[PDB]
Amino acid sequence: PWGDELLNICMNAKHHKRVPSPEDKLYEECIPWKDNACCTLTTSWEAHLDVSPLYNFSLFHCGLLMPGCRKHFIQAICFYECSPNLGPWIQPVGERVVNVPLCQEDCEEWWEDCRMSYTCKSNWRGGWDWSQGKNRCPKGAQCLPFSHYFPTPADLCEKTWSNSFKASPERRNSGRCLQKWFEPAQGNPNVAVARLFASEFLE
Amino acid sequence: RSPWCVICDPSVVLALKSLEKDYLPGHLDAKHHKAMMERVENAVKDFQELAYMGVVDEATLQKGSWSLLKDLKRITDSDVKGDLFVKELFWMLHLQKETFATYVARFQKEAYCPNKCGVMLQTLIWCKNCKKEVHACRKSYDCGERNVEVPQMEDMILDCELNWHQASEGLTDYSFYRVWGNNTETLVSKGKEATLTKPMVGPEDAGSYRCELGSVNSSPATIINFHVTVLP
Ligand SMILES: *[C@@H]1O[C@H](CO)[C@@H](O)[C@H](O)[C@H]1NC(C)=O
Ligand SMILES: *[C@@H]1O[C@H](CO)[C@@H](O)[C@H](O)[C@H]1NC(C)=O
Ligand SMILES: [Cl-]
Repeated sequence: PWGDELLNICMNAKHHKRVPSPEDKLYEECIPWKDNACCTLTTSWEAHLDVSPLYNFSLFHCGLLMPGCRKHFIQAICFYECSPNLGPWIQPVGERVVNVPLCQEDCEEWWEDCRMSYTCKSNWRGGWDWSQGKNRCPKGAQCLPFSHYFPTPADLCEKTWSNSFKASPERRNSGRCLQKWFEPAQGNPNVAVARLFASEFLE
Repeated sequence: RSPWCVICDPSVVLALKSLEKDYLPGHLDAKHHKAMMERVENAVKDFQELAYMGVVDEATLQKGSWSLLKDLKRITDSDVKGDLFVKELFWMLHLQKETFATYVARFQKEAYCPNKCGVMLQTLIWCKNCKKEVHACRKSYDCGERNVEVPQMEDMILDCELNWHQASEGLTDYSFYRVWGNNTETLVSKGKEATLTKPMVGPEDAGSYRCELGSVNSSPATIINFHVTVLP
C-alpha cells in the first residue's frame, strides 16, 4: 500500500553508503543532508573537487565555470550522493536513478546561473574525447554558451546527468517534485515527496 | 575561439577607441579605417597562443595591459602612417600576445590556487566575458597533523598560519579546540590570532588540539591537528 521498502534507503553505486544515517560533518553544499545522509564526509568533500574522483568527469572542459554555475553542479552531486529520499526512482543499470522530478525553480535557477558559462556538447552522457583519463571536447566541437547547447532548463537538468533527472513543471512545496538543494534551517522538503510517490497513490 | 584577456582592462579598450577616433584620421586613408579596425577587433577577440583555464588575476591582467599600452603609445608617438603603421601595429599585437601568453602561463603555474592544502578563495577574471568573481581552490580536506613536544614550564605555541592565508579572501576567525579522549571537544579561543599561546605548560596540557580557520562560506578553510607532548 505505502512503499516503505522504497523509503529511507540508498542506491547501490560504488560511493554510496549501504544505509542512510546522520553525519557529524559534511562539506559545504552537502550540509543540508547532515540529519540523515547516504554520503560520507569524504564523498561530500570529493563532490567539490575539480575533476571529482567520484566520476572522473571534468566540468572545466571548456575552461573554468563561473562559480555560480559550479555551485549548481556540485549541489546536483550532493543530492545524488546524499539523498535518502530517492527510493521510488531507483533502478538497476548495482543501481542508478531515473527521472527524479526536480522542481521547476531548481532547474530554472540552475539554467539561469549557467548561461554565462561555456560547454561544447548538449549530451554529456557520452561521445567525449577521453584520451587523458579525463574527458575533453572532441575535434570540431565548439565551446559556446550553455544557452546554445541547453536552450531550456529542461535540457540542462535532463541531459547533463543522463536522465537521472526530469524537469517537473511542478513548483516547490507542491508535494510533487524534489529540490536538489534546500536551506538546513527549513527542514527537508523532499521527505514527504518520497512518501507520496512510494505510495500506490502516485507513480 | 577565445579573447585576448587584455580587453578586460578598461584602459586598453579606451586606448583602442582612441586609436580609431584620434589616430586613424591623421595617419591612414579613410577608406581603410573600417577594415583596419575590424582587423584589430579580430586580433583582440581571438587569442591563439594558448592547458588554459580562461581565467587570469588582476595582477597578470595589469602587467599585460600595461605592456601593451606602453608599446601602443610608442607607435602613436612615433607619428607613423600608412603601410608602415598598419604593419608595425599588427606585428606589435602578435608579439604582445606571445609576451602575454607567458604572463598567463606563469600565472597558472605560480599564482592560481597556490595553497597546498585546504581551501583558498581567490578573485579571478574570466577572459571570455570580463566578469570578475571569487573562485574556490580546493586542495585537500586536511592540512595535516603537527607533532609538538614542549619542555615543562615553558610556553607552548600552536601556529595555524599558512603561507597563503594572507592572500586568501573571505576568511574570518582562527578557532582552537581541545580534543578529549572521550570523543568530545572544548572551544578555547577564537579570533584573528593565527596562533595559540598556552604559557608555562604542565603535564595536563598534553594531548590533542585542532585549529579551524573559518570562512565566509559554510565550511572551514584550514584544519590543522596538533598532538602535544610535555617533557617532564
Ligand atoms: C579515476 O581515475 C583514477 C586516477 O587515474 C583511477 O585510479 C580511479 O580508478 C578512477 N576513480 C574511480 C572512482 O573510478
Ligand atoms: C570528557 O573529557 C575530559 C578529559 O578527559 C573531561 O575533563 C570532561 O569532564 C569530559 N567532558 C564531559 C562533558 O563529559
Ligand atoms: Cl533529500
